[PDB]
Amino acid sequence: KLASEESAFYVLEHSSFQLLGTGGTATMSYKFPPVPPENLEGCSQHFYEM
Amino acid sequence: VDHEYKYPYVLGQGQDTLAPELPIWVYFPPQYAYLTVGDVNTQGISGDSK
Repeated sequence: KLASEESAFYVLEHSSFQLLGTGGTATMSYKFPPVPPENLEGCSQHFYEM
Repeated sequence: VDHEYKYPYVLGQGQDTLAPELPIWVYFPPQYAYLTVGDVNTQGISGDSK
């Protein structure tokens, strides 16, 4: 597979980013979208035996 | 920074002095040198000139 016009070549140095010295701190924060919770409890019946 | 244009302006002459085209390359800024007017003196018998 050779590169084509659609092939995306990303150079991260072409964007702005933080330069952090020694002792530096930086923080990212993210909120999840609403998602269905995983059910932690099982079933005591077969649905076909109700 | 020569805001006053005191010093001979050598930028914009098509010279091989530009910042690197890729952001991953270190710029080695050119040595400043410039041409000035003067008197043509014949180098003795040779007829060559400086």
